[PDB]
Amino acid sequence: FTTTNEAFQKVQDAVNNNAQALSKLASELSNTFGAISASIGDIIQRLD
Amino acid sequence: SPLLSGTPPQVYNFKRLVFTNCNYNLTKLLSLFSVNDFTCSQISPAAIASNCYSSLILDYFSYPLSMKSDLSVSSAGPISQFNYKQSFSNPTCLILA
Amino acid sequence: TDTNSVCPKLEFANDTKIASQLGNCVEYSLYGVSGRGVFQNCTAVGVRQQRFVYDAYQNLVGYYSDDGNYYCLRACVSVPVSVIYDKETKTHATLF
Amino acid sequence: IKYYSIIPHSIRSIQSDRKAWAAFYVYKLQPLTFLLDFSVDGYIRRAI
Amino acid sequence: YVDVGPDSVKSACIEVDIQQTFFDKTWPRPIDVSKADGIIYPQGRTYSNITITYQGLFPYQGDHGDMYVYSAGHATGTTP
Repeated sequence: FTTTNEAFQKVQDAVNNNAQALSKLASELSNTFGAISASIGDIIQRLD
Repeated sequence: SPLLSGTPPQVYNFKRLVFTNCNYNLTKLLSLFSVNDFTCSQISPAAIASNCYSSLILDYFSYPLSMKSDLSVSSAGPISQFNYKQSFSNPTCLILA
Repeated sequence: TDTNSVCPKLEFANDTKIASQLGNCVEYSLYGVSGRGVFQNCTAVGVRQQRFVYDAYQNLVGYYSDDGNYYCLRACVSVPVSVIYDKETKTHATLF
Repeated sequence: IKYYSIIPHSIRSIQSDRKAWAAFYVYKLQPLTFLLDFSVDGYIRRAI
Repeated sequence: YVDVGPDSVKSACIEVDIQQTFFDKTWPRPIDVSKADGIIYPQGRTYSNITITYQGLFPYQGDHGDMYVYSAGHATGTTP
């Protein structure tokens, strides 16, 4: 088991793909879709 | 203190007070005067009392209650047209006291 | 866009302070930063002069209080809920 | 502010005793995207 | 209007001599991004143990810049 071994890299790649799917959801909540603030509560207090 | 001292200028000659980094208590200023009319655009009048902004601009002038309708962005009256204009893009709260 | 220098004057009697509220989900309004989070004590991290400490994702993770103790900040965590149901017996169970 | 100038300073030292003065370098600031590395102390040790 | 105190009593003022060639000495000091020369810290917030891309006013990498030197005035033993 080493970086050189192709099979070991494939096992790591499968773990990375699962991690990437989870990471996307967490990142999108931080992202703001055309709004003053990502937080729903922060927009409510500052807007009518 | 400048707002509470001396004679306020006319609407065309309105003085400008700009606050960038200070804690503000709008209610305390409102309590000293009596507010006959409170109107706000692009934000709630209640919301303006407790929210944070990069900068706050306050303009103080003597304006009579009788011509309040003339001083509006929607109004085409001369006082809004020539004497004073408030930028539409940034949220603006107008208070008559 | 990112900085709000002017903020409403607010007064803390004593109990409404970060100290003695550690480990409790609480609404925080420190120097114009408003959020709901759990406060903890962690070793001082980041520049002390800048009280707000942010992660790479721009989420507040640490704060420097007037008392001078650095405080770890985390969002309050929800309890996941799932239901086990059998149609034939009309019986239900809850896995938290 | 559209313009700036450097005001020359001369030290009226005795001819026998004089001190060399370090030169100061002025660099213009341009909007740029910089990769910044932050240490545990939080100071930016290196940038790209 | 703030007051800086009294203006100089003497209308006459000291003579100066302009010699750019004397100040024309080359000592190049290019900005190095590796040592983070001339980097303004984000005034909005502090970041710890993270690497991020930040947009801000920054000097060009490898910029020699403009060099200005200050020198002692001409003197004759007791009087400059």
